[PDB]
Amino acid sequence: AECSVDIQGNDQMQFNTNAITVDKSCKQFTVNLSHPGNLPKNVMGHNWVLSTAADMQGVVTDGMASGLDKDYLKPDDSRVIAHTKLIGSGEKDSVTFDVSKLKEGEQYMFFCTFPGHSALMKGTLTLK
Amino acid sequence: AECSVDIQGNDQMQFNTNAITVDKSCKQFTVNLSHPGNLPKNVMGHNWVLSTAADMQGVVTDGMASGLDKDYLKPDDSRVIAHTKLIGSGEKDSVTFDVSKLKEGEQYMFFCTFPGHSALMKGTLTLK
Amino acid sequence: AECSVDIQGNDQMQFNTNAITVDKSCKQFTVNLSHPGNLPKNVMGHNWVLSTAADMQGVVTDGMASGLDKDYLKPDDSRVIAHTKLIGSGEKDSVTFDVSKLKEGEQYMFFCTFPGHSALMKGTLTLK
Amino acid sequence: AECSVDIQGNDQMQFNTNAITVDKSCKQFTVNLSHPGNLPKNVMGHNWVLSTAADMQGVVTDGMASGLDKDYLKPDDSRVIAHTKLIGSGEKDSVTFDVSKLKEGEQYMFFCTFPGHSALMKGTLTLK
Ligand SMILES: [Cu+2]
Ligand SMILES: [Cu+2]
Ligand SMILES: [Cu+2]
Ligand SMILES: [Cu+2]
Repeated sequence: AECSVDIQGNDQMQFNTNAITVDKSCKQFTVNLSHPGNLPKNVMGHNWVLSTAADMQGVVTDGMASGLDKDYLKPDDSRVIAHTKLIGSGEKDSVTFDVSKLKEGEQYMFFCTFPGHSALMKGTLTLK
Repeated sequence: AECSVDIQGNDQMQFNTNAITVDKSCKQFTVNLSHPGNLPKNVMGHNWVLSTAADMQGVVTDGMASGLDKDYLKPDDSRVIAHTKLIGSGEKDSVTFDVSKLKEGEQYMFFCTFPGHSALMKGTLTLK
Repeated sequence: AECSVDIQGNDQMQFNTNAITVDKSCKQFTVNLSHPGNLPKNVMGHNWVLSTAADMQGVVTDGMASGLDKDYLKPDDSRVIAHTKLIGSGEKDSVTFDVSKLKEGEQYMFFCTFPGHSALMKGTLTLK
Repeated sequence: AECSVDIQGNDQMQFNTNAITVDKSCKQFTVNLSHPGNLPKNVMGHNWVLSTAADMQGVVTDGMASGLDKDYLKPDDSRVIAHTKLIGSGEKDSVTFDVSKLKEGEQYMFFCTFPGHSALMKGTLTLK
């Protein structure tokens, strides 16, 4: 903890948390994502992507259209504040982003953009 | 035919389609919604609401807040392009709207605003 | 219609129906499955598999263990009343089964066995 | 904590955990469910129900058909190992059950039976 959180995406298309809080004193924040399941990336890949709650749907829709090879994210999507790579069973990836990119009193969402996963794999992030 | 679509929302909280293409030649377009289930409106009510993808989240959140009596939609919400009433088991409702309200290049989303249903009851609509 | 149904599974990991009624006057019933999406079989393949509600979990878990080469279905699983092949984008398949293999008073479920899909891709089949 | 777990069901149809482990040395185990949301029971009611993974579908289908007044659970359902009542905003309920009712090498699932919630509100319970 302290300017970091560890999150897991499993073979049941679930993240193990629905809410992340970022302490306003952190200059940067790190998310460390792992996949504890046994299914591969092409079947059950997960990423953790952060955007405003208003932008989540356009990011998910354009992410599906970019496809597989682009980790289901539009290249240089300006609405994505930070994201990991798409990972499979046994893998891990971290992303560190500057907390100054987040406003107090704005709602943010984290989600996975693998096709169909965002319906269940999503949660809120808020500054504290 | 052609400028209309029949959509069902059932007791599994799912629509029977997640993509609607509106033909550029239609002067108007009709959505015919029915609820083939057995559950009452106060527990599994569904409506079909249209907005841009960017506005979806605000419409769902203010909708949730307006309550069952307002069909979970903010009264006179300017972000709502077109909508049906909230219907329960065995009911039907239709909405016809002007296609000039849509423009090519914009991403639209249709969804249900009953609390929690948009997680699964959502789809894209595009003018082609 | 009546002694056959057309079903589709899409890129949003959803079937277009979650309840099928088989008329007792049908001696045989045909299910025609299509995949109207763009994702390939190994990422978003779908099949239509029928069993009793009590055997669905067993069929899904062992199906998952059999892998893609087995269309995610255990070879000669006796709990499966009928099934299609696993199809990907733009493919289709059909299966016909005898209605006397069904009895009134028993709960049946149709579902997809591609890993993770059964949570949303499932529905009831009832003999009426 | 020791032989007990605290779990929350929110307005986004999410449990705050998706995996419960019960230690074999516990003579009994307690689940304390709360609803930190603002939506009422008819809209977003949640309960915690435990059965084998095999029986979950039967419990969910029959639960749906029992009605709001029956807390969407079939009265005296033999397949339910333990359950809470259906609670709404600001409510709380607990269930303590005998760990002798669980056997090793059997898969258990906990889920909510409010219509449409089990697709998202479900997790595994394991005896170690
Ligand atoms: Cu994912
Ligand atoms: Cu709805
Ligand atoms: Cu599938
Ligand atoms: Cu619930």
